[PDB]
Amino acid sequence: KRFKKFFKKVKKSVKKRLKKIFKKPMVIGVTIPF
Repeated sequence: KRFKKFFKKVKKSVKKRLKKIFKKPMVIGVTIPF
């Protein structure tokens, strides 16, 4: 089980990707990248 360590790492990287998925008007605390 060596990939197990990678999973915990992906949580950090992917965490940034979700930022694009939570670009809805409902979410709070998000400013347009200008």
